[PDB]
Amino acid sequence: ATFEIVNRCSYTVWAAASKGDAALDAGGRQLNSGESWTINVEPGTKGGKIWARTDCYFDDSGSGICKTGDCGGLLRCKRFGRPPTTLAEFSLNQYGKDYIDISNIKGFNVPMDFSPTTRGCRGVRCAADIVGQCPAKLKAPGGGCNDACTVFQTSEYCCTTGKCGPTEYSRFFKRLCPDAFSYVLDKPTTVTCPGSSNYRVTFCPTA
Repeated sequence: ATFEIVNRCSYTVWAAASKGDAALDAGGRQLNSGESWTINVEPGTKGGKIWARTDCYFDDSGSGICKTGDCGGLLRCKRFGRPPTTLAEFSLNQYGKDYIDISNIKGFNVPMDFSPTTRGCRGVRCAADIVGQCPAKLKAPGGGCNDACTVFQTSEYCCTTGKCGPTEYSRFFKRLCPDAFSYVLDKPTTVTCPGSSNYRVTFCPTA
């Protein structure tokens, strides 16, 4: 499947793509404002994620640090990134269907639209000013708005027992972005697309 990753933000981001134990395609790249990066994701990929990283510094070896979404100090990510990270999530060719969603379960750093470029399903978006409105206790100094599990490490926020409800913190994310997961057991906002669809992820879709 082809994913086109587009940075419409006015600032540089470092895109990342991983399935947790491996990079997808090159795994990461710098995207200046307006740049597009096309990657190929193998059919059948389960549990892939795409995210943006902000305020990164990398040397010529591809090693460094980012203030949001850092994946072990690498430009080319092999593992998932450190919160806060708005997440585009997908599992492809699962019994004939693709499944896509956006998630705030690991916080929010950059607004995003995640849409098919082929026919047969709708896209999803979280483009509200979550960072600007973020509750004081969830604000991340490096930038972004953390989720409550990352901050407080309780069974209720992390849903550790498999039983948990919405919270004051999850409802904040849900109020601003109803179409994104706000906690582990949120009513699913997953979109079902035809198997082998292609996609575009746009950072800062309105801004």
